[PDB]
Amino acid sequence: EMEKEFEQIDKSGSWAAIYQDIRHEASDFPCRVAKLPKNKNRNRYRDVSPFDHSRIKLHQEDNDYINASLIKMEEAQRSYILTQGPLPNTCGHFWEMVWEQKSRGVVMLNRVMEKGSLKCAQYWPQKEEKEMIFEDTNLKLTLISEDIKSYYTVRQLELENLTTQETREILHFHYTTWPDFGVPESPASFLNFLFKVRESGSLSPEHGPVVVHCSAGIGRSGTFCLADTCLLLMDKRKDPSSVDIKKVLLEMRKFRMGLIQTADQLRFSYLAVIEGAKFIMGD
Ligand SMILES: O=C(O)C(=O)CC(=O)c1cccc(N(Cc2ccccc2)Cc2ccccc2)c1
Repeated sequence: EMEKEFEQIDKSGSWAAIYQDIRHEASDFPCRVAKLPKNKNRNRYRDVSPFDHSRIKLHQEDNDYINASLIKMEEAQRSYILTQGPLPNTCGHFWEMVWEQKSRGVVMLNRVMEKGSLKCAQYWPQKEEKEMIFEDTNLKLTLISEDIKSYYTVRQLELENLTTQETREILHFHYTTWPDFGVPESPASFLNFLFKVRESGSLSPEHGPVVVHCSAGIGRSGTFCLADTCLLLMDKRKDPSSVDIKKVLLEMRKFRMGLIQTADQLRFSYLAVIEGAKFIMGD
């Protein structure tokens, strides 16, 4: 099993070597729209841009920009929208995308503040008595219920389109225990988190693409999607041992850059898949 390859690389400390080879092999496409002047204040980092060909477009005649990408995995029959953590003035855009893409869940893999810095705006209401209104995009957001477990929190939210007045239930899966530095020592919690997300139906076909984000929506985000797809693939392929992470990862990077930003992240990704493989597809 890929577990062997894992141990091989480990026994060679060749992770940075493997990871670098991928960074080199990765796809590179234009981001002309993201780089436009008007969309300047709509981006978080200078080096985290969505390719033009796979960027999600807002349905507003004004400016249709938002730093988010549609990662479509054909064989796995899965889709994910990776985006950057919302900025003070892109929260309305964020939720508009959620609404227009008919998403069911939003996955947050970061904490509002990490290392004494803000990593994104408080884009969802913390108290049910105090809803949130995004005047620019005319959407109302209401906290229905929160469930704080030891490693993550899950929230039910009501999103209403003030224009039409239709209402939708959005699940917010927030992974709150990812460490400030490095990656988890054990993939255990991360996997239960993934499974809870699946169990909700947010990744399922009868719904729009789940919306995933982190700090740049590429570091931990990529890991979340890479692990999901790989497991799903070992789940349907006649030959599970034929699922190649390195291969799946590059397919994914054809839709958004920066998935897996470090070698430890990669190693960790391998771990997650391997362990998850056992727990799911038997040993
Ligand atoms: O948790 C994760 O995995 C992340 O994904 C974390 C992250 O939010 C994220 C994203 C983009 C960039 C960065 N910098 C910050 C910087 C950039 C430009 C100028 C000054 C500072 C690091 C850097 C990386 C690669 C090349 C060059 C720099 C962090």
